[PDB]
Amino acid sequence: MNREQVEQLKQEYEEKGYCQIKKIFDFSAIKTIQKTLDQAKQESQISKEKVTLKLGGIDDIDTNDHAYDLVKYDFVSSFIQEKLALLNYITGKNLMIMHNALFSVEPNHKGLPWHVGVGSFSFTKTEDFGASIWIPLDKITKEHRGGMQYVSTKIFPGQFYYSVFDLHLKNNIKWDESQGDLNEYVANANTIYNKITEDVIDYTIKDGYEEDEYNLGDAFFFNKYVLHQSVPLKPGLHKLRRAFVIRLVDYDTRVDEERLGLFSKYSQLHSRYYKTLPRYNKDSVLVMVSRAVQKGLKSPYLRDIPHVQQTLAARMAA
Amino acid sequence: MNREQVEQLKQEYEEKGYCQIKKIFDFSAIKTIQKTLDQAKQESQISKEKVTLKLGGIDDIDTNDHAYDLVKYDFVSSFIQEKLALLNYITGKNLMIMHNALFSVEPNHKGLPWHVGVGSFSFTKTEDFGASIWIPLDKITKEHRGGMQYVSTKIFPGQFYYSVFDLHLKNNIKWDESQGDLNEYVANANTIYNKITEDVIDYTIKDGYEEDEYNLGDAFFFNKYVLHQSVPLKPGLHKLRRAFVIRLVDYDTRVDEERLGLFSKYSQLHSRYYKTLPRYNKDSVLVMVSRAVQKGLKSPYLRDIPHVQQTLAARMAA
Repeated sequence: MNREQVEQLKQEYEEKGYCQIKKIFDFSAIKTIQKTLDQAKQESQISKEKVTLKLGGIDDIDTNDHAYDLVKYDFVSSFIQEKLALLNYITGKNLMIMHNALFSVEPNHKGLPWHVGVGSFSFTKTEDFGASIWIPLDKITKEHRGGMQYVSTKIFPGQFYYSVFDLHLKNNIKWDESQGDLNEYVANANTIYNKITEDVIDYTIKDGYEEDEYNLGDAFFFNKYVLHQSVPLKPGLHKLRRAFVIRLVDYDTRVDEERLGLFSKYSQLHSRYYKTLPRYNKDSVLVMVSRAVQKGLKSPYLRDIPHVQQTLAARMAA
Repeated sequence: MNREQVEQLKQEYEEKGYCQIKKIFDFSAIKTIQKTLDQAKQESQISKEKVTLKLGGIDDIDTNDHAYDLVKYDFVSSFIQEKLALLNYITGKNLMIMHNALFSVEPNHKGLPWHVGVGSFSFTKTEDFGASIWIPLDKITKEHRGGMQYVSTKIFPGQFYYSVFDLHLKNNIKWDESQGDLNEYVANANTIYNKITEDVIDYTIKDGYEEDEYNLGDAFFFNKYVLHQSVPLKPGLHKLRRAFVIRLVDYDTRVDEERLGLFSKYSQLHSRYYKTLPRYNKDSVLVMVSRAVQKGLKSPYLRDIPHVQQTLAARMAA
């Protein structure tokens, strides 16, 4: 790339926790992602419950697509691996391709609410690394928006949010028949997580958030402590805007068996009360990890999980 | 000591982040602290503002005495240094005596509200070790209470509270004439800190807290992430109950110039608006550190501060 630009990118990420990377992918790569993911999407049937559980069962998720792991590590590596160098550099870490997600919003929808990566990186240790590449598959413009807003970790150091969240989850799990509707309980529980409302977030960050425009081929890179949300799409441009999102970890990122168990317990409890059937894409990262943990782990590191270890070369820089 | 007891202490601290240590001091030592501190207390004139600033300007501080560094490191060492070995063991750290405080409450006062050590260890980095010894100078009984309540870090991991507080502090410091009375600004500001009310704390911990009885000679030992508060003193026993508190760090604990700076800016802003004159006991640790930092630090480590370095042996285990 430019070299001077690659230096500004490193610099920015080091200050904010994130950076917009312009023209990192080519229109051919974008197109292949559009087709592959459209096809994948057409085959499976997917609910709003696993994206809801991930952000704490709060049920202010207003997206259209919220699909996890529609495509495998090998498809992703195919266009991502040649980029891991730039990212490893920008972050000074050693990045592994892990799981992914497809999100879409229709005009006049809230999409995702303010949040940090505590849902996305639930099965890993809070203090171990995590970052994401958000690839918009539909143009984000000044007049129609529908993009994202994001806040410098300088202004809002999201790491603390992970603890508040876990306290909230621990409370979810204390739910009872006697308590009434599960979702209503979870939503009016007087936890700390529940006091942190959009009014409070706004008061905390003021106008410190940023919101950029994106032509196809641009992407947004951000660590798991960046507070971010979807912005509503104004009508008259896209019937639907999609983003494909790649989750990355570090060579040394370890599994957090404890948070993992909390989620399973909450998920379990929820689907039992609501008679629902959570479906997970064979080769979902979450399922793979859950099993390595339920067998018992020989090591703390993700890299040493059988399947990850076998496919490791494809997941990391060349 | 017992040996089998010392293992139950180390064990308990490893789970809860604290432990009651029975009969760790002798009545003779207690009497010396009582006398020394009463003389020291009698000499100076002390206000409620520096303890109000230390818990974020929230003005729910209901103590009688709230005096920092009435006595120097050498007095403290004189009865503490022979104990550092037991603490060093329990915590697997290598402790340095630093600063101290004296708190007292009259009957039917709230004393200090739920808090962590974020005010007390303001000038040190969050992730660096901190702990305290709380020595009741007046008996704490089941019938009159007046002691403390404390929560296991397993139930309330208080490290997250440091960022929440820092966010609040940052807001404090954006205060403005146009905003009206500073203290009301700080207390009604829609920060996350202000959202965590006693109700929220109660909902969070439930009955997880503990509250022990204390004979003179007993002490309570806890790291800076343990949530704790004063319990009201029922009348008919003490006119006033005092506690002397010793603050400890690790050999490798570092200064945090950034928090230190926020604190001074808020302190300064406060004394300006209210026309007040903060007084600091000569050889206050806060002032000693503030000066090193203002001159510019050669090292991040507290131990490498010049006054600390010179007096380092008095501060650590034999």
